[PDB]
Amino acid sequence: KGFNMISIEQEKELGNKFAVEIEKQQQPVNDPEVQRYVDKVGKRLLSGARAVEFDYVFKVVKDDSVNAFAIPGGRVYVHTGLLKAADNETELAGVLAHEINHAVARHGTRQMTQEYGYSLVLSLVLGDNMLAQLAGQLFGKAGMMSYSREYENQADFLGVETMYKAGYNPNGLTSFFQKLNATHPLTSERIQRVQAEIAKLPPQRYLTDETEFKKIKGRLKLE
Ligand SMILES: [Zn+2]
Repeated sequence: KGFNMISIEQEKELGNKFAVEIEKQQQPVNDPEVQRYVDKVGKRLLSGARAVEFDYVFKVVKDDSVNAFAIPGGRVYVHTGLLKAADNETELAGVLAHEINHAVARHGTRQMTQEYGYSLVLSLVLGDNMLAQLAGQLFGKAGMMSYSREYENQADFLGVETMYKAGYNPNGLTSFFQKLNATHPLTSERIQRVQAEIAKLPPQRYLTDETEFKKIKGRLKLE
C-alpha cells in the first residue's frame, strides 16, 4: 500500500512532459478573454487551497464533452463543454475546486505510482514513448485516469473547504451534478459526505458577480 513518491520537483518535470503530449490531440482555445477568465477563477480557488506547490496553469480546450482534469504538476485542463454546461460561476468553480485538489493532494502521481510502480514513474520523469502511451490512456478522450474512493473523498473534502475559503457556495459541485441530471463517480457516499461537510459551515449568503461568466459563456456558445 505504501510506496516511494517522486519529489515535487520531479513531478513538475513529469507534468511538463505529459502536457506537451496531451496537447497534441487537443484543439486549444486561443481566446485571451476566455483564458483570462479561467485563470482568474483558478487563481481565486488556489488562494483557498492548503498548498500551492506548482506554478498552476489552466488550459481551456475546445471540446464539447463536459470535463476538466488535472494532470501531474499542477496543470488543469478545462473543456469548453464544461463552461457551456455550467449555469453559473459557482458550478464552474465547484468542478475546478475538486480538480485543483486532486493536484494539491498529488493524486495523479500517487495513483500512477500505486499502479505502475516507482521505477516506471521515475522513468517517465527522466524520459527513458512510454510517456506517450500513458498520456493517451490516462488523459485522452476515452482515457480514464480513475481515482480510488479514498482520493475522491479527499478531493471532495478539500474542495468544500477550498470553495468556502474562496467565498463560493460549496454546494456548487453537487448543484452542477443535479443540473447535469436534469470518471469521478458521484456515489451515494460522496453526496452524503459532501452534504455533511457543507452542513458544518456557518450559514451565510454567498455573493456572486456573474457579469464575466455570462460574457464568457456567451462567447463560447458562438463557437
Ligand atoms: Zn475526482
